[PDB]
Amino acid sequence: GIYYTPKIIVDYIVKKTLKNHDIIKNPYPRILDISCGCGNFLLEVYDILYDLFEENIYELKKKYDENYWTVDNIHRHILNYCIYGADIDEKAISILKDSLTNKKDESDIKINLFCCDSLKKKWRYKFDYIVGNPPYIGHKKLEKKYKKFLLEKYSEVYKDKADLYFCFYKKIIDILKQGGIGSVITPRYFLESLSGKDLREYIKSNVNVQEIVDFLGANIFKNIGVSSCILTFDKKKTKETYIDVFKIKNEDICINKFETLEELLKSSKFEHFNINQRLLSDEWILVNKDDETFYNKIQEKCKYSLEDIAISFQGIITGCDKAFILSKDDVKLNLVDDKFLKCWIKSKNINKYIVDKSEYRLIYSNDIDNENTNKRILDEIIGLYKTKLENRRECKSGIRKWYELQWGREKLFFERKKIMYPYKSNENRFAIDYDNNFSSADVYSFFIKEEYLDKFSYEYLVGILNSSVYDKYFKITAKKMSKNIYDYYPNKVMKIRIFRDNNYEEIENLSKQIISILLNKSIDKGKVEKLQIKMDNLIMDSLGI
DNA sequence: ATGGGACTTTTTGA
DNA sequence: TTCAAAAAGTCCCA
Ligand SMILES: Nc1ncnc2c1ncn2[C@@H]1O[C@H](CSCCCCNCc2cccc(-c3ccc(Cl)cc3)c2)[C@@H](O)[C@H]1O
Ligand SMILES: [K+]
Ligand SMILES: [K+]
Repeated sequence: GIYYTPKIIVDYIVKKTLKNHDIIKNPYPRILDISCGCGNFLLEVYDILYDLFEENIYELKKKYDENYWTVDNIHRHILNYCIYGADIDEKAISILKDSLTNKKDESDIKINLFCCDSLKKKWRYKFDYIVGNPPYIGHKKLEKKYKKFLLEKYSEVYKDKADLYFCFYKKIIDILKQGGIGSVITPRYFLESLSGKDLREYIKSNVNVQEIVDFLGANIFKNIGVSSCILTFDKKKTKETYIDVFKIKNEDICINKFETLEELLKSSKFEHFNINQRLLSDEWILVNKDDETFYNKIQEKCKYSLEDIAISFQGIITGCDKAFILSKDDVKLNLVDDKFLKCWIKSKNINKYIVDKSEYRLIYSNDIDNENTNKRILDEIIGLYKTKLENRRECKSGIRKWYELQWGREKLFFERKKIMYPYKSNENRFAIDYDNNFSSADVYSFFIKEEYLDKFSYEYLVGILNSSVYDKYFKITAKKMSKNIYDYYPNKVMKIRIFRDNNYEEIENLSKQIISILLNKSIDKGKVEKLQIKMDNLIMDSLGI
């Protein structure tokens, strides 16, 4: 329900928004945490504000009402005019209310804490500074009634498989004063994900993004499987609009290495570079100049993309794998006619250039005509999960029989020579499938269009796609998920661009040698690495890198 | 107990 | 009718 941001990050975000505030010019700054919780950020905002007022108390006393601006009145002034908080949890608000009160009855000091849905509250005024950590809820874990509200009221950033924190970005931007500064920590995925395209467009066209701190797959929150970034933006009048990008280099480092986050950012554990916000396309390609030069060379040289030459499709989605997937040595497969059985592989079975021998079998239950002819299969294998199967969406609507696969796709797409790759991996692993392998959605497949078979072969494609060049090339724009894991999904894999030049024959021949060695009984993996090194040199020569 | 590594389902909107 | 996206991942062990 409540997640605690590390103190080093909270202090960095508060200092990011307030360290250059001119309290003399504006002694009434409105600082808001829209998901304040117990007050991780607001309590630190109090301390920073208190030092700001006390350090200039005599200048304020001289410039303004001398009786009002006293050290004894700082506590009341902060709570009345400066600190604002909102959270849906009553108990967190009550705890934060006590913590703010205990920072110092005389007369009923009013604290601007609201217990509400920040996405529904009618905010009466805008704010100078906004900080905090919004909630993250995906499309599966969000209520259907609430999602209808979000789709209707937040359609500028929320669509399809978008996340809840997209709307908080929109709300924070909307209620930020002109010239104000916002700084939040959110998941990093919107920086590259397809769902975040509208959100990226909304941020780019409404605020100046001062800084992006990208932690990639490092674990910022303990015992939480999320990858985080810090976004700092303003609504100031500026003409340069360049972004400071801090991208981590070592994902295993501990965040408490230094007393402050800015020490870590300046260190060798991070890299810094600048991106012109006016040059951002629908995609935000945030890489240094060497990588940008590398990426642009490959883009310009290559004339084809995988989408042009290939047909992509996602694997089987049974809707209940335990009901339809069995070990190939399971005795219950004696009850199933071999015409119903398909080879079944997982992502771990995909290597470079080849697929491991399958150990599981899929019951393609869609080919079972009626319940009477194959009652034994239904009663003894599939029916053990009938209650769970009946709860699938297409079963409740009558589109699918209780024993059918939820998304059985087309058999002919799988029962052919094709290339398969895992949906999440640390490296490029594209394999030729010779054995008509089926898979779940953790493996993606594609086959070459007929009109392009004379230009590109499967052996050539796996040669370049598994090379170190294309491993680096794909990861420049790929979606970073967690420690040493990128998404390998068609929405980016099919955008990979490929080339064809005088090195085609030698590259294809080297790949065939690698494939031949990998399929032998006594595999000498040593020569495979040497052949791969030779191929990488050819590809680098081909692409002029 | 916590931190780190291998591995990855099916619900869901369109 | 039927596609493909989505980690506040999930789980195990030292
Ligand atoms: N709409 C909101 N408006 C304002 N504040 C808001 C709004 N949502 C959230 N918060 C605040 O964000 C603040 C910080 S982010 C964290 C909020 C995530 C809430 N979802 C996650 C979630 C959804 C469903 C069930 C559960 C759940 C229940 C019980 C158990 Cl054992 C385990 C899990 C959790 C928090 O203190 C929140 O009170
Ligand atoms: K005065
Ligand atoms: K992480």
